[PDB]
Amino acid sequence: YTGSAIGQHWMYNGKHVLIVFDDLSKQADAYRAISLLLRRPPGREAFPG
Amino acid sequence: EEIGTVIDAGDGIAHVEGLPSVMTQELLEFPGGVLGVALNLDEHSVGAVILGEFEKIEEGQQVKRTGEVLSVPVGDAFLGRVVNPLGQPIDGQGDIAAETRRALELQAPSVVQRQSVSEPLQTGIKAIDAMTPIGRGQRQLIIGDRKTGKTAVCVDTILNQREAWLTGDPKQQVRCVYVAIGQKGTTIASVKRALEEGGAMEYTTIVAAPASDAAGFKWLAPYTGSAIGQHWMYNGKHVLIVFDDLSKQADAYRAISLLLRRPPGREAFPGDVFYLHSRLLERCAKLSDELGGGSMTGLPIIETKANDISAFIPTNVISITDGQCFLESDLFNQGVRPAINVGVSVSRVGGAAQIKAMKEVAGSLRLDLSQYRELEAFAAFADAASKAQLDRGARLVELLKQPQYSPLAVEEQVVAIFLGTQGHLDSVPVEDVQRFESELLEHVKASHSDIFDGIRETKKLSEEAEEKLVSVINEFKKGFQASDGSSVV
Amino acid sequence: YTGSAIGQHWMYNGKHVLIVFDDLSKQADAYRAISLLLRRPPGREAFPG
Amino acid sequence: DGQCFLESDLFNQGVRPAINVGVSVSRVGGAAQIKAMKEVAGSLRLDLSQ
Amino acid sequence: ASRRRAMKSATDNADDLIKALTLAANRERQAQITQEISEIVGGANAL
Amino acid sequence: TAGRVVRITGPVVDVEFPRGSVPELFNALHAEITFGALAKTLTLEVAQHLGDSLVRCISMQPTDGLVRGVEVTDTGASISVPVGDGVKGHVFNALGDCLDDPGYGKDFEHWSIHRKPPAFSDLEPRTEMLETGLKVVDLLTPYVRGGKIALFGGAGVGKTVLIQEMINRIARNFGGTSVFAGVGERTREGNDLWVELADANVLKDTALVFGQMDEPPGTRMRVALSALTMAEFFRDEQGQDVLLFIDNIFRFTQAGSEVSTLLGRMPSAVGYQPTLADEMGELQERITSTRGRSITSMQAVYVPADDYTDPAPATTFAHLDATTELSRAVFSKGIFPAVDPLASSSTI
Amino acid sequence: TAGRVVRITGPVVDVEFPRGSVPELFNALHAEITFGALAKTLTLEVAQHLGDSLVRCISMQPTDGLVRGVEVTDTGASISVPVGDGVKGHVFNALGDCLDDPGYGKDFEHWSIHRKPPAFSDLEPRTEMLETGLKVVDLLTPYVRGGKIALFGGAGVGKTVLIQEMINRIARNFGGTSVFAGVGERTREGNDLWVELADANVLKDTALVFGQMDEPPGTRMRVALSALTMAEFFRDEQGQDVLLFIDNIFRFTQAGSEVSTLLGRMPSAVGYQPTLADEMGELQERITSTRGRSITSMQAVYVPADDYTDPAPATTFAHLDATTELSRAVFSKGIFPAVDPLASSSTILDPAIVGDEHYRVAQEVIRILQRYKDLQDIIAILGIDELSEEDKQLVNRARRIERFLSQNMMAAEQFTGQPGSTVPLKETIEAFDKLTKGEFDHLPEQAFFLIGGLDDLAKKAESL
Ligand SMILES: Nc1ncnc2c1ncn2[C@@H]1O[C@H](COP(=O)(O)OP(=O)(O)OP(=O)(O)O)[C@@H](O)[C@H]1O
Ligand SMILES: Nc1ncnc2c1ncn2[C@@H]1O[C@H](COP(=O)(O)OP(=O)(O)O)[C@@H](O)[C@H]1O
Ligand SMILES: [Mg+2]
Ligand SMILES: [Mg+2]
Repeated sequence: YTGSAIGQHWMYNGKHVLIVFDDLSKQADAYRAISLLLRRPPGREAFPG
Repeated sequence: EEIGTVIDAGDGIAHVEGLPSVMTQELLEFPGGVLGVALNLDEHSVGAVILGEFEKIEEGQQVKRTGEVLSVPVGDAFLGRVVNPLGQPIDGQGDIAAETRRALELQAPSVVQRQSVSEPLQTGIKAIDAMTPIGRGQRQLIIGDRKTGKTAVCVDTILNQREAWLTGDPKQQVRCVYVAIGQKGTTIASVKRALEEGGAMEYTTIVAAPASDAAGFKWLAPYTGSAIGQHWMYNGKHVLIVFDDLSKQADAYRAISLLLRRPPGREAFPGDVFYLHSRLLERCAKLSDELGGGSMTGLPIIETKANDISAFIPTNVISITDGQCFLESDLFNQGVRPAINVGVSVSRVGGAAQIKAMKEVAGSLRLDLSQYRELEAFAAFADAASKAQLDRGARLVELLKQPQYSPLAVEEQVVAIFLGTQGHLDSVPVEDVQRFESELLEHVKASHSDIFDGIRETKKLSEEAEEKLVSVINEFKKGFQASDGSSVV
Repeated sequence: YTGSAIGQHWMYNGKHVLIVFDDLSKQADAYRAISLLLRRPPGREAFPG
Repeated sequence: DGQCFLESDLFNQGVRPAINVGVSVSRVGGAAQIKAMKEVAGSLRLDLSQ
Repeated sequence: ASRRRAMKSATDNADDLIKALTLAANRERQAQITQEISEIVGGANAL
Repeated sequence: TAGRVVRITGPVVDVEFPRGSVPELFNALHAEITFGALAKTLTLEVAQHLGDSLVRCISMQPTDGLVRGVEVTDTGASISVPVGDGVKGHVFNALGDCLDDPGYGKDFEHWSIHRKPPAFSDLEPRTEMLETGLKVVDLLTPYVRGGKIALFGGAGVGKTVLIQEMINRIARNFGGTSVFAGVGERTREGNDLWVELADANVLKDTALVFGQMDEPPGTRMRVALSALTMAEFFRDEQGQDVLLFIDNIFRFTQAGSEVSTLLGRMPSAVGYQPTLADEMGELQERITSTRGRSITSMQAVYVPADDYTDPAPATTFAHLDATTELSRAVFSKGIFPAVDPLASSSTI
Repeated sequence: TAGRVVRITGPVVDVEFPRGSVPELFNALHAEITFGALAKTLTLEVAQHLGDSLVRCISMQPTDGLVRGVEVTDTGASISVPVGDGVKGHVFNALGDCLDDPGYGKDFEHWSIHRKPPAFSDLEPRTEMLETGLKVVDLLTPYVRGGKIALFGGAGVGKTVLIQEMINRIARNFGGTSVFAGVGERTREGNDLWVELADANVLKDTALVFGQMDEPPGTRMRVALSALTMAEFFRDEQGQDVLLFIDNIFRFTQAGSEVSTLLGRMPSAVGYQPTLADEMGELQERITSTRGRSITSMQAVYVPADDYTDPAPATTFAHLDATTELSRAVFSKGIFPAVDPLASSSTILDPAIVGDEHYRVAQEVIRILQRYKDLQDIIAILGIDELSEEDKQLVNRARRIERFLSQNMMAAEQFTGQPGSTVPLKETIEAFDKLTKGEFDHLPEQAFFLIGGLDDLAKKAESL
């Protein structure tokens, strides 16, 4: 989120930006953990709603 | 005066407070004209599942009781009518006046009240009567996959009873009941039109449950489908009932159980499915002479995915039922319209009720068919005797092909069976067989029609009649010509 | 456990012992059943912690 | 500290002990055995596995 | 010629075996998915 | 006469109402966010009664910036969409707002989207073969009036050409119209399609509705419902045949399952909602043929990893009537109208 | 003195009692249904305690039409079964009253149905060679006189025909009293058995108890106990040989699972209940023969969905001493007995008891079958050409042995209309020795198919 927020300021000024995300699976795992820690109905593979 | 109120209004489940004096499975009235059934009680509330449409009901509504157990109206005016599972006329054809009521949950007759089956039930499909004999009061199973042509078999079996109905003898008259669960309305309209075409619509009652309705109707369809036949049982008549598909109502029951917060078993199926399927398939019985007699022959249909016979529901149904018939889609794609696999299809109870002439006109065709199958399997990569055997097997296999509808009676069925089994049509090319097998019959209907009279009366073939028909066909094959066919001479 | 206790008692006096167990799966299943009858959360593949 | 594996296939095959040398080991090894057995036997398990 | 015929027969024998194995694998995967989802939902709502 | 917000967890929202004023199911409500720079209005629909004047509802747009204890009003009627003869040649969203020109269509006539399929008596026990000028499809896989036709295998072989071909053919030969609905749409693809259609001079006699891929669940069903509402309004009052283009039938079911999981009901085999069959049956039986008019339809499907035994394709195939396959070799051979005759079959 | 019904959720009912009158953990209670259409009198069995003078119970009749607040009364003792000499020759249900004459048997002496198993001291192993005129059973898995035998099957695999065959083979020459039980079957076979034993002149000796699949699950857990009480009485006092037939224990397990789920208890695995093994052992430990008393039992079990790994058949498998298994593949092959040699075993198969003649022949046969099963995959993928000469001949004689192992049935006259046969053991031993040595190489395979004795095989050899 903060990476895209940084990029968007330049992208709204007629300038070209390239953004790379090193990984996204760990992001999903972190979200799943933070959801499971509180009350969230789990779907497939205990993933949140 | 015993009035209650809804406390919570779930999606498919409602909870009612008050109303102390209420029976189990009693019918409840709602202000919108919809009805519910209560299945779970408590010192504080009563649960219920809503039938039909439920978007009308909501919290704070008034509820009144009807003071009657789950029951369906029943009478003799239902003949030639179309109705929903509850019992209201779905069509605008008019209103119905019943004669009495029937409870849905009634125990089956015990072992002492039963009786052996000895009366054959004819069907127009000649490919199964000679292959797998059926008798009334005996259950049979039709299992297959999508787009194999089984509703056609059902409607042909329904249509075949025209002569029996026109005979007028109450011991011979057979009623029919048809149900449809989760089907498209176009198919229902088409089958109703087809039945109307054959003039058999008057002695048939159809219960319709479309695919766009709630789960309650899909759950309740078979009970009200069989209740009418159960009522006609104890008056001495004979009843036939067809279940369009049992898988859909099983899925509906799974859905309602999951909505009711019940722990699941295999693939979310609860362990109660066997109980209900056993109830449905055990309601049928062959009564004894003391009660008066009758029959509840049922023909449920089950669909499978990729020929999965080792699944859960198919194995349960196979265990419950008596026999089964298998339809192979690979054979269906080859143009063989009556595609029934003789390999696994079999009946145990059948054979005693079969006509003796029918039993002796077909000389063990099963071994011939299996021999032809193994012979072609061997000859796939590759003997005069084997050549003759495979030619005879090909002729016999091609003989069983039948067009849509046209349910044949017993006389022409046994005549064709004699023609094939004896060894005729050996010189006749296969391509011209079909029409031949028709035209000769028509001539027999015109000249020497007395032959059918002997079969109607004594139900056996005599020497004089058989030699007369042999001479007749010997004097007919020279009168028929084909592009590549000539008389054997 | 009783066989283990007897073996220990014969151990501490300087003798030598040999103990044979019929089966451990049956007692594991018995433990699972008794734990599950008590209101305790189930574990992985129904086997409690 | 050691495992012995018996498979029904070998028992059916005709080997009465019905034990496979592939996945049967012993932590202690030659230390337990008497010395004469140690020199006589050698590394027969590895030869059998090979 | 015999080698040609035999090899063709071998290919026509292998293909349907592949199909059957694929069907078995698919049904096994579905059964596994159902098993773990049932186990996790039961453990979750057992509280 | 006005409610309040009790719980704001996730997209779902719980609302409290005074006695005797609780709205029924499938009813619309409005709540406005006025805090911060990100100010907007949200629409909610009643999803379930919890008792004691509590109602659980699902939001339509993200619930960020909402505050507890805010005031909420109820429309009193279900979701409404404007219809008419002037709605074509304009892009619309699920809620009926006109993206091309805000404020458009405010003076039109509005209809609801929750509608009942026709009665049993009105069904016609007949099968009429729909004919067109294409000799490619007539000889092998004839079409059926009022039926469903399956189409899959786009792969950039020119299926947009087929879509515009159908549009112009129904415009000329039969004097019909066309409605296009997108369930999960990439913005660039939708913009490119709009530009191409504008260049082709066929925006007139064609209505368009889009549902963006990046959207809270709830729109992915209502887009199809609104498209069907417009299609049936065209069929009935105008008495002229229409053709409906619906793509992306697959993740419609995924959106439904997502909503079901969010509500908290127990899942079913292979992680699906326990009421998928009823919803798909309602959607399929929405279209039919009556009074001599009909609605044909073409749908795009995506199999879950070639497992035809999966519940979603198995449920879907219970209603299709014909299958069309797009091949990537016939057009490489030079045959511009690309089909796979061997892989395509029809029940007619 | 009298209780109140507090909640009815189906077969299970919860009832409250005044202080000091709570009943025991096993007991019987009565209640009535006053509706006109379905007036009945129903019996409740107490199941468990809940505190606050409240007890949860099950029912033996459908609960339709029952209303809250009705009155219930306590009998004070567990349910009873009319037991005694002369009850043979009649059919009964779980409760005990005769089907034909309602008043019959009311005056007899009554026992209980809950009884502890016998003490460990009286237990005594026994090994006797029971003989039946079948090739597969005699050669592979011989039976025992005082043991328990089981028949594992799938769906539509022909197990019922095997039960008819066994009753025809054994019940004819037996001098003792037999007893048959039915758990969750269909009444067609009940009527068939009744009429078939009517003219066999044996019905006078045997008593029947019937519990079918149309009844609620509560009644599907008690008929086994009733039959066991009958057998216990006939064994303990009269000192006669006792034979017991039991079908579909799996139905009893399913009923237990359903009632457990209704009671409310966390499921164990694959949708089952805790303590299934405890109930299974509690039932199965009462069918035992002491050193001075004898009893034999044959049971049938159904494998769900052809899964041999399921807990329900797995738990029961280690309580037998001679098991036989049926497979779908052999059924499709056309072998009607359809018994798989490689998944059936007997405890008494050893040189000490059977002798040195049988052992080597059996070992050679099983080795040949195992080798054929190992090579079948390469056989399927390519063919028989790739193998060596010795493996080719091994495969040939393995096919010959497999085809020969089928035998013409005795109760198939309804279907085949070809009279069956019975074979003495020595003829089978000599024939199988000759087959293993391979003296029938030139004979065609088709001859080795439902032939019985080797003399009939020789006769059929020239028939081709
Ligand atoms: N004996 C027959 N002669 C000619 N055509 C036949 C015959 N049997 C079936 N067909 C054709 O095959 C198709 C059968 O469709 P049908 O509705 O019976 O399918 P099904 O296998 O019962 O499945 P479903 O219930 O899904 O429709 C039709 O196109 C019908 O014309
Ligand atoms: N030896 C045999 N001869 C002829 N038919 C047989 C034989 N064994 C089995 N069958 C066939 O198998 C069927 C037996 O079904 P069965 O497995 O007893 O059903 P269930 O498992 O429900 O008891 C019968 O219909 C019969 O036709
Ligand atoms: Mg059909
Ligand atoms: Mg059987």
